[PDB]
Amino acid sequence: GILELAGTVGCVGPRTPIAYMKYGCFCGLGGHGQPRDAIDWCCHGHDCCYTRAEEAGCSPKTERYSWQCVNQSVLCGPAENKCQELLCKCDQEIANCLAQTEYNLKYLFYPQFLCEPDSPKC
Ligand SMILES: NC(=O)c1cc2ccc(OC(F)(F)F)cc2n1-c1cccc(CCC(=O)O)c1
Ligand SMILES: [Ca+2]
Repeated sequence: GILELAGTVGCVGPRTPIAYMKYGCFCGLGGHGQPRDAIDWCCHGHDCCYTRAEEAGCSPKTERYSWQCVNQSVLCGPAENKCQELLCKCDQEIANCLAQTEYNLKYLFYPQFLCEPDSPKC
């Protein structure tokens, strides 16, 4: 869920998970357009992962799961079902992705009107 998303992102990376609440075209609720930068690509990937999770019959925004932060790395589990596994994998992946990026302050609170209606495929 959102709680774990914030936690996992905070665990791995160097910045507040708040830094991704409204960034570029994809970091934040929904998203469309051409990704602005590396961070935005990570969020596009993550949106795709959550879509796949929803298609698999999971609730990515709400479902709780267990995980651990060890040496600024996410370890997933124990998992009670496939949805918990899938969601942790999505969040672990975005956390890892974002940790390897440089932050571009200019894309924080980027205007949605600059984001094109069409997006790269998942
Ligand atoms: N892939 C993303 O957009 C995304 C990346 C990210 C990173 C940290 C984060 O931490 C926070 F919650 F503290 F900001 C939140 C993050 N989001 C996010 C924000 C709102 C909704 C959704 C659901 C997915 C969606 O509808 O697009 C994801
Ligand atoms: Ca998004």
